[PDB]
Amino acid sequence: AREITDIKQFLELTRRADVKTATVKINKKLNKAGKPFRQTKFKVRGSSSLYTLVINDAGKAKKLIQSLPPTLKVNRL
Amino acid sequence: GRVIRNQRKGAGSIFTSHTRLRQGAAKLRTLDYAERHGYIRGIVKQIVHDSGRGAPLAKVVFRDPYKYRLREEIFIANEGVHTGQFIYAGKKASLNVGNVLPLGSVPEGTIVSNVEEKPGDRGALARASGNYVIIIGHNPDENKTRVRLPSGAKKVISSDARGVIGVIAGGGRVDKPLLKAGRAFHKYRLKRNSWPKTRGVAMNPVDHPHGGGNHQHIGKASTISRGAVSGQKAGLIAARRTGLLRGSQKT
Amino acid sequence: RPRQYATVSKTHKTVSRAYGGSRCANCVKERIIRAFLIEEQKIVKKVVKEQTEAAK
Amino acid sequence: SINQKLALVIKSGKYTLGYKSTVKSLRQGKSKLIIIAANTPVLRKSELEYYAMLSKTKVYYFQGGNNELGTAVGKLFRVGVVSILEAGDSDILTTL
Amino acid sequence: AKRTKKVGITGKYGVRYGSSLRRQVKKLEIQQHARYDCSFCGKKTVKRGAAGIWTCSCCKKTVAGGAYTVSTAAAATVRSTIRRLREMVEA
Amino acid sequence: AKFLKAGKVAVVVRGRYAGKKVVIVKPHDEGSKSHPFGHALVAGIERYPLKVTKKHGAKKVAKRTKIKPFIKVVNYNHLLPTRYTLDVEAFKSVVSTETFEQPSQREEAKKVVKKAFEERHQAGKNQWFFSKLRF
RNA sequence: GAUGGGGAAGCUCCGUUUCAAAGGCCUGAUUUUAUGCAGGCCACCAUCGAAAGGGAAUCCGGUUAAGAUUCCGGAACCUGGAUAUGGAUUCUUCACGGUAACGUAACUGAAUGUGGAGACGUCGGCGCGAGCCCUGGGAGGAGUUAUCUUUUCUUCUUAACA
RNA sequence: CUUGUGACGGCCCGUGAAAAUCCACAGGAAGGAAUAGUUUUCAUGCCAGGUCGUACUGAUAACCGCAGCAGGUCUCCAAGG
RNA sequence: AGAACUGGUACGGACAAGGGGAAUCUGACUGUCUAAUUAAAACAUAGCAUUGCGAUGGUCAGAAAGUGAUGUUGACGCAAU
RNA sequence: UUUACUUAUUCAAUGAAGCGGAGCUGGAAUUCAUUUUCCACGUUCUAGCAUUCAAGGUCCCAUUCGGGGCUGAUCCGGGUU
Ligand SMILES: [Zn+2]
Ligand SMILES: [Zn+2]
Repeated sequence: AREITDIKQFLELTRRADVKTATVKINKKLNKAGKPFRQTKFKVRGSSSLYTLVINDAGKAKKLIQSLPPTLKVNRL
Repeated sequence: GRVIRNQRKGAGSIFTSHTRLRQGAAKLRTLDYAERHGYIRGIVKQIVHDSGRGAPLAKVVFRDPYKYRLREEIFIANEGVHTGQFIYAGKKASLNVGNVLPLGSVPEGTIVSNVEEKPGDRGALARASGNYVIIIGHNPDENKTRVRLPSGAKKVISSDARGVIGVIAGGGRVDKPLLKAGRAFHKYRLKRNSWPKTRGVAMNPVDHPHGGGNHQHIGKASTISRGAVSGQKAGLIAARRTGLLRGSQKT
Repeated sequence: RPRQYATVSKTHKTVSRAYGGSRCANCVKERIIRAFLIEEQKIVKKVVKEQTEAAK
Repeated sequence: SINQKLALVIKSGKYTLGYKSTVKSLRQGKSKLIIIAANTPVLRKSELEYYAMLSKTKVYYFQGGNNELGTAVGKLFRVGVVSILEAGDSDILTTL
Repeated sequence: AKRTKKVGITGKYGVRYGSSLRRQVKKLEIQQHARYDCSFCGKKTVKRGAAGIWTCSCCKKTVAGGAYTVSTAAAATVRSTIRRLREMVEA
Repeated sequence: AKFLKAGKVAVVVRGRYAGKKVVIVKPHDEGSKSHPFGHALVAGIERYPLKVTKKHGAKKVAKRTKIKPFIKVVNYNHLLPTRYTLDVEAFKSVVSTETFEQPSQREEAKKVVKKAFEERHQAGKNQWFFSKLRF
């Protein structure tokens, strides 16, 4: 249950090799009145802790899922 | 009749002294080698109230010369000692406060406290608040020292018998009143179950040798022979005179 | 609490100095000074004793 | 007497009180003399003795207390130590 | 303002216990609650903790002494005569 | 008379190197700009060399006569001086303020003092300095 | 309250570290092997005794006819023991920065010793915090409404742990 | 309001438990490198965590008072006017 | 805190919530007791006074005992009145 | 009646540590011949620290990684005091 910001850290985490499960949450959010944005939350699950890579850019989000491995069992929600 | 109060205090179920809040005994270090061939240094590290006593104590620290450790002792504090203090104890020590010079070494007119009665009892005489022992004279050939005890008593004791220099602390204590059964309550409840004292002449004759009668009166005289027994020794025991004394202790 | 002291690492338990997590730093100062001073005093006492009793 | 000479120095010469400024002056060598109160810590006392040994400055021990020395210099607080840098008028440096 | 003519600290004891005992207690309560001077630092930070425990807050020291005063006169005499005979013996 | 002269022996009381014996080589008695107070550059020991006997044959001997020295800027108030002295030729050049603020310069300064300390200790000299202050 | 010991016709009494030969470790040497065995250390001196004293470690949500911090889901913590990768240190072998207070991801340390926490009264008022209570706006729902009431009530939450 | 704590203050002829457990420090035995090792008080990863209790009442009806007795029986939470 | 205006002079509007004074006897006080007929003037209390005791001891206990309470104590103390 | 001996008995300590004697090494002693005996026979401005069969010196060993004995710390008697 630890925040994460470094993306390559998150990637080597996905390949920590105890990691098996992952999740991607979408959230409807507000920066300002007229641009209620879309917060992405990559929650990866291994053994001792859950790591939450936070993101507030859909372009980066898509790129991330394009970068991820296929075998890591994901949950989109 | 019936068993009576002192005659139960011997058995001592509820009359045992209370001990939870005491630091153990206060005693003089063993007369091992140094205190009978030289001296040793110790550090008064702290001073502390002991509960049930009236004087304070001194947590003092020496070093066992035979082993790498620090052996702690509990002394009685005389007036003039303080923390972080160097207390030199033994035969070849110095005549200041706190030191433990032998009575054979000290001179006449000297003041001491926590004095031994025979070398290796480690503190018998004048251990209570403000009580001191005075030296009188020696007979070094057949080494003996005459000392005057707070009862005025001229005793003779050995010369290797140690004794701390100074006057015991906490003096003046009984110069103050108490004013309050509660103050006395607290006193005797940390000492031992010894209070309140109730009068036999108010008891019944089963419960005491004064009790009873349509008038609170003793009836039979309270001056009791020393060769009386356990059950009769209520009153003034082995007494030589009674009443108000007017004059002098005469000693 | 003590078992939690046993959990944590050294950084959280003491200080990088001699007498890290035992004695106040000012007390460290004081006792260092005491050591140096009185051993020097011991030395000068020793040599004055030696020379006066050598004369005598 | 000594308190009179010290007041003369307070008026004419110059000085600094207290351990910190005193030992700073002594490190700089600018001082000449120290007066030290009896009551102040034996450690501080011996340390100053060492410092003045190095500096070759003079030392004097005051038959009094931080209060007495303060009254002597004319101040109203505790002074365990005083450093005479120069007197000008007094025989302090000459006597004792 | 000025509160009490002559009871002082013994007005908390009220109308009890007799004037004489209140006088004695007054004397000794003053003695025991007063601040004294630590000989080591000259400061007025000396107080009783307990009977014959007289401690100084400023200089973090403790001295043993009388329950109500910090130096009892008997022990003063003892200090003096000890110094006397000790000077004589070393002499 | 000032005595904070650049060959001196002193006793560090405050800091990671406290209770230590350093040698004074470069006193900035009249202040500075970056450490503006009565301060110095000094050097001393971080790990004293151990006692040595006849029993040791050469390996424990080398291991025990090793040194871990250090250098340090410090306040005189955070120093204690002595009367002892020491020779300062081998490193009074390399040591400077510019030797600091560059860890490459630091390590090089540490290399030479070790050599400069080991031989003066390997010679039975300055025993008081190469000893330990116990407390 | 055993044992050792002493009493007692004796059932049993005293006494709890004492007039006791009161034991069990670390190290390596045997790598036929036991643990004999080279070595040194140390010195409780049984035990029992508090479901309110001390004490290693868990929380939320939901769930049953009846259970729940115990079950389910999720997220955590300690203890013990194997333990491998990464990282730090080092050819100046057991880290560096800081004037200092001290800081950091770590960053050798046996015997023995020292210190600290555990571990500590009661009362007063003062400050600070938590939850509650009072309350404004706005978003939903309900009520009243002959009259008047931008109205009365109600939901707007966020645990351990990091 | 209830509570928890922090620093202070007052009182005492009263100064207001112990032990287990844990940690650090001093010390420097022992051992350790260069193609190497070093450490498992840094991160991460692996396994296991037994035994017994656990429902309910806790009282003008579940307890004791011969009983579904106006009695007695330790405590926590505690809204608005 | 104060002022206008008002009221069938009512208004701490219910609840809540001191009767007092002058003297006597007696115990000083607070406190405790005869559970289930006596709460008092009784006991206690602080304070006053006396007595014993220097540890090979005083007081008390125990069938005894290498036993024990005061005593982890020491005449400003323990014990008995 | 006075005192003597320690072993019996009794008391108390202590982790049964420094007993006693003699002796060095110094001071005094007047030595009336050589010492006659007596004193010491490692510590005191300071709230530090003191430990690894002790370092050293010395003699051996099988030198090598090191190992051991004497002294450092006088000797005798084994009466714990
Ligand atoms: Zn401190
Ligand atoms: Zn003071």
